[PDB]
Amino acid sequence: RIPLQIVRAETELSAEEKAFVNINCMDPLGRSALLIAIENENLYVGDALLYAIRKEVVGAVELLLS
Amino acid sequence: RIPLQIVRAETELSAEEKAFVNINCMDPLGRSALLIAIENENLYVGDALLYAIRKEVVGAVELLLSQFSEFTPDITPIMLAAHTNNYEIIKLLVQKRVTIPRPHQIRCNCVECVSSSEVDSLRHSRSRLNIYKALASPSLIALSSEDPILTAFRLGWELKELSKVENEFKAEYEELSQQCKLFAKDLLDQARSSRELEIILNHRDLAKLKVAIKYHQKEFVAQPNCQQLLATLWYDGFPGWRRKHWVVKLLTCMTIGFLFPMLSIAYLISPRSNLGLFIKKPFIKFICHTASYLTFLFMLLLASQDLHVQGPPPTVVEWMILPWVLGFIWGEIKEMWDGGYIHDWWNLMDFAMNSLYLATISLKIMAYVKYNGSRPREEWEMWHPTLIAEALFAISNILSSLRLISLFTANSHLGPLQISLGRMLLDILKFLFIYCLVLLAFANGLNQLYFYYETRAIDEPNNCKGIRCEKQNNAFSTLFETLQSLFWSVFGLLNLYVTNVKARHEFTEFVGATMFGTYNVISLVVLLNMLIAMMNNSYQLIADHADIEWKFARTKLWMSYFDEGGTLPPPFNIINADSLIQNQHYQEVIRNLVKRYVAAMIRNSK
Amino acid sequence: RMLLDILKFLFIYCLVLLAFANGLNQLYFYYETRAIDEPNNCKGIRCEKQNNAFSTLFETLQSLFWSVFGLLNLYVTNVKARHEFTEFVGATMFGTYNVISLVVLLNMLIAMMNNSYQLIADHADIE
Amino acid sequence: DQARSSRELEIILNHRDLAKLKVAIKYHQKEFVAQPNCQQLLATLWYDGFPGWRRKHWVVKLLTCMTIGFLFPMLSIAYLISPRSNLGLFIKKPFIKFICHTASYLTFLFMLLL
Amino acid sequence: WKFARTKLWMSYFDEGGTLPPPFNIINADSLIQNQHYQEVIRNLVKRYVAAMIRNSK
Ligand SMILES: Cn1c(=O)n(CCCO)c(=O)c2c1nc(Oc1cccc(OC(F)(F)F)c1)n2Cc1ccc(Cl)cc1
Ligand SMILES: Cn1c(=O)n(CCCO)c(=O)c2c1nc(Oc1cccc(OC(F)(F)F)c1)n2Cc1ccc(Cl)cc1
Repeated sequence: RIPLQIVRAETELSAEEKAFVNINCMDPLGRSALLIAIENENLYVGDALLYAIRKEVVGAVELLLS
Repeated sequence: RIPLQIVRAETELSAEEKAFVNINCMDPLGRSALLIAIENENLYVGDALLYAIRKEVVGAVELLLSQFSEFTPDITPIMLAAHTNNYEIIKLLVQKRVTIPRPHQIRCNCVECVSSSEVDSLRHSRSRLNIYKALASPSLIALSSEDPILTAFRLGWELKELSKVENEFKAEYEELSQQCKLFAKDLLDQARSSRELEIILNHRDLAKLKVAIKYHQKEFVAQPNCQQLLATLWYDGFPGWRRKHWVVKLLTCMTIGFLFPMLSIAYLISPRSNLGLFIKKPFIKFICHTASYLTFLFMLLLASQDLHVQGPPPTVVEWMILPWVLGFIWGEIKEMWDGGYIHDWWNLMDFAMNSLYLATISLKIMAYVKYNGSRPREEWEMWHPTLIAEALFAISNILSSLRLISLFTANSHLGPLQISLGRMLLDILKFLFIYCLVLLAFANGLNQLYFYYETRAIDEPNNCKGIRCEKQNNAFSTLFETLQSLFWSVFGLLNLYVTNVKARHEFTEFVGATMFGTYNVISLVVLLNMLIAMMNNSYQLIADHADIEWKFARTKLWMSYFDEGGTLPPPFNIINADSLIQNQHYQEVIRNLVKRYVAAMIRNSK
Repeated sequence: RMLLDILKFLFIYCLVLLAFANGLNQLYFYYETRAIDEPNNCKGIRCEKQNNAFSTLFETLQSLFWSVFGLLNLYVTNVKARHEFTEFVGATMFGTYNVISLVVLLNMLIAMMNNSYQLIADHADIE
Repeated sequence: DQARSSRELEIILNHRDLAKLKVAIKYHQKEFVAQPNCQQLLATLWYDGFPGWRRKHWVVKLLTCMTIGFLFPMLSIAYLISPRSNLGLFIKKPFIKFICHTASYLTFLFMLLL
Repeated sequence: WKFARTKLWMSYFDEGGTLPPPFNIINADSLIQNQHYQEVIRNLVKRYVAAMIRNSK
């Protein structure tokens, strides 16, 4: 058989952080809090402006003044 | 009328359960309660996990902790999760202990590779195809693989070799192989710097590019960033050979061409000097190897500018060619010794043009001894050694200069042609197999009618017989002569009066002219327009991949001048301390590549 | 615009022409006669009876050019001191030249011009 | 396309001897025939005595085909003097019958060239 | 091509012309067989209808 197991596994620091302690909750896909609040138009930043410019303009005016 | 009535009707046990007693109420379409609660995400199970894995992941985590099926009795949850190619479901299922049955091998004849394909042979083939469709998943290779690039190479190879052995199902194995080949390339597209592009190509010297070449990964090679890296090792001493003008390129290439005996006398008397290192850069080595082959062919054109000697001594030019010939015979011994060889169609023209030179020297020596004196050439026998050596020399002079066509892949304009014209040749060779049947049939028919009227070489004017005469005669009197007569009529070089006979019989001459005419119709109006019709369709399907195949071929032409073995042209040819850090950096690069490729493929699923 | 893809095809045909001219002249230059030994005191392939077709390189190139159009007769393969092994080899080299040039390299040019003209007729009104 | 086993693929093709494949051929059902599972079943009746004639090399195929071609008058003299023997049954497999019929037609045309 | 090769194959399956031309001139089960076919057809039609209804997306 071919045993399948996750090679080069990720880190999963805590479980209380799974339901949003650290506010910079990087998920398996590297989606922090702001990335989820930008992908869903719910209105440390890093480069969250590039993720807003690439979808639409509602929060782009918000991240441009904060 | 046609009375319509439900044949092989189903059963409807109760009416109370029509509005949901039995909780396992199978509807007409075999949809139980859980199937309806899964298709509608409302949040005895049987195989309801396979119906959840195949749509989405909300309740898949729920069913993972708690007959008529639409799935074959061999599909495993992990196999179907790999068929669907969803990253989050395959991850959830691989966190636990799941396995996949390893397929034995292409040509397996063990106890169960024969006793399973002799019971069903349908379930076996289907199970094998489903296993290979699960293994060839870009998401099951991303996670659960030490290096996903070598696994993709091996899988593409195994699946390409399986579409040939498995005569049927040839359409699914090629799409699986093209799915692996497209995954191994879309992972190299995610390199952001050049420091992490030389880590991938040098893993375990471009030691991974060679493994890509030996697996025919034409898309991994020919990737823009992989070619922009090879073009810097090629022009090792020409920084910016792409900004120059075509005249400054031509006059700089010809300047290196006219200096090949000087750059080559160094590296023999100064292997570690300034001038001695200038013929180790691959581009200069190329220009010196192809300006040494143009001195061997310009010297073959001079061998025609004292002919009654039965066995003559070698001439000046035949003394000035022998080093080239010996170097070519030697340099082809090593290459077929450092390996197997016949897959390169240029190694047959190169193995036959060196046997003819051997047969030429083996016959001009036999004729130097054993032959003393000089009699007129007008009365030599036809099988005279001096007449056969001078024929083999010309037969090999043709092949020596037909070899300059392999040098076309190096050019951006004539390379894609030479590569696209050589792929239109494998469909000509199978068309020149249909024409042989027609040639042989009509030659049999035309010789069966004309062999009674065969005259002699003396009864004919100028004492000459055959079709290479000024007045062609005896065209269909022998089979070996009928075949040549019918070959030379494709080009219009056979005159019609060869249909007549002396004792003029006007019924057999007409039948013999009608057989020749129907041959002409079949070969020059039917079988010749069909060849154009096929070449038109075969060239349209080729011009799509014409730029990837050319780059794959030019990469192999480049990689042959990167080593040090055959550095010197044929005329002068005969005169674990780091193995873990090198393996640890590759794993970090692979981690980053897989992460950003997954991120780029999830977002793009819209 | 169909002419820039012909000029790069008339570069492949030059290699074939040169290779086969080299091969056909290496075999036939011993039997070069004079302009007087021949009828009507005339030598070459522009004669009524063509002769000395493969005796010079400059003459072999013209002989192989004029065979694309069928204007070179087959009896130019013979020689006076008839050697039936060299005449057959010289006829077989001429025959393989004819196959490569008139059945292979000439249908390929049509196959390319068909594909090059379909991609051109789209922009034919803007150009 | 929905047959899951080979036991229920020979029930369909043998209904009323491949008695339904012949009805498909006589109606020009070019897609019912040429279905991968219908051809994978015919390729095992064709190579009736060559289990795995698809794993072999092309040279081992050629030299095994010409070996049967050069034995067509011996395999055919049996089945006439031994119709129920070991060697007499070797020319009832369809592939060997084919190789013997096309190596007997190549002896009639080589005799016409003579 | 496969339709033509199938007809070329089916011509060597019988026993009539087994021997090449040179030597050429020298209801008990009919109801179970019909009942199994009906079950196979029932299953095929069921799963084809299922795979065709779902596929309409
Ligand atoms: C096969 N064939 C042939 O062999 N001969 C040689 C016999 C003389 O030696 C012929 O003259 C000959 C011939 N087919 C012939 O008619 C064709 C009709 C249509 C197409 C075609 O094909 C193509 F379009 F031309 F390519 C050919 N004709 C001409 C002919 C002669 C007499 C009579 Cl009554 C009627 C027609
Ligand atoms: C290259 N070549 C050649 O040069 N000569 C001249 C020699 C006489 O001087 C030939 O007669 C000659 C020849 N190829 C020949 O068979 C072909 C088969 C298939 C295609 C083809 O190509 C095309 F479809 F026709 F275009 C040619 N034949 C005919 C022949 C002659 C003797 C024998 Cl045993 C077998 C075949």
